[PDB]
Amino acid sequence: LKKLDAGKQIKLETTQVSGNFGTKNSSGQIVTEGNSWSDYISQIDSISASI
Amino acid sequence: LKKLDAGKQIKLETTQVSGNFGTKNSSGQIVTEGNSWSDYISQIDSISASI
Amino acid sequence: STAVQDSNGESWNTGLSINKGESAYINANVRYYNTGTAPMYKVTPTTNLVLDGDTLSTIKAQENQIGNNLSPGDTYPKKGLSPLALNTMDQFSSRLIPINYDQ
Amino acid sequence: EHASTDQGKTVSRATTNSKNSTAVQDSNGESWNTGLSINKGESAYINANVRYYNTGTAPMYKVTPTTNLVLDGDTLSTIKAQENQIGNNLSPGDTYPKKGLSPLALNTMDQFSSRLIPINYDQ
Amino acid sequence: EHASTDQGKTVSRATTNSKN
Repeated sequence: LKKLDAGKQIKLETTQVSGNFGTKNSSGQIVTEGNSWSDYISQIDSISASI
Repeated sequence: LKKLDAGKQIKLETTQVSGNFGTKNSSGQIVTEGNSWSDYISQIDSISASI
Repeated sequence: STAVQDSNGESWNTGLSINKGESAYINANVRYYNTGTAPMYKVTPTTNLVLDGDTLSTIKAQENQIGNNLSPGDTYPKKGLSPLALNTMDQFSSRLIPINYDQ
Repeated sequence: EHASTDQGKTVSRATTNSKNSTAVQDSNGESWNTGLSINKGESAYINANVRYYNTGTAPMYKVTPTTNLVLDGDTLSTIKAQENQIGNNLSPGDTYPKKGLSPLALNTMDQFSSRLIPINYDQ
Repeated sequence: EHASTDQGKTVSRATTNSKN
């Protein structure tokens, strides 16, 4: 608290993010449950180059 | 609290809303479970224009 | 015999109270790395904090320290960021690691 | 326990006028107080350093023991390893903390790993 | 129960002047 009040600044970093995506079942409904993007982050980062 | 008592006004702004819709199963029973409008909000706002 | 007595008094008091069972709290700044051949999903380690020859406590990363993805040859806090904090002890991330006065 | 230390500094100035006779009195005062407070049911906490081993013929997954802490002839408590003391794997002839590491700590008592084992003043 | 033990040490000085 003393360091905060002295003038030092405090920063926030986005360590990670998690969330689902939307697919289709037999019907026309869009389902987003148990479809975590975290399942594909590593593979996509491994086999692709960023621009 | 001092700012509140001085005369400043505090506002409430809606950020988002979540809720289900109703479909029909094999029977005539209306089912509203795991049917979140959040699955369609992004697509509907993306492909349509508001009036 | 009459008498009038006026009096003024100032007092300054300081007080330090301390419990000697939960005499301090600790948190750690740690970082996960991988050296195998395959990626690991939803990484969670069980770790031991030990002081001299006494294991201070065993902590399992409950929900705020779970590494979603670990690719081979890469850390979970990918290089450039800062290490992660490890303070909470109980399951629902509401407690802090206590140490007594001797420790 | 609870140890409290208190320091106090007092300064007083008084004036008496009687009938005549005047008087002025100044006063300085210093106070040091120590205080030790203690309970009698939760008079102390304990934490154990233990280690699991296996001597059978098959590996054991998700090991969790229910153990009794007994002092002289009175079972102090019964503790089941809830979440921070569960051995994921136990191969035959091998301890859970692999030889080289340190024993594991058994302190928490309730189900959601938020409590300490209490002992009263007599124990 | 709840047992508390307190120890206290006080030192005071005072100067009075009347009229001498």
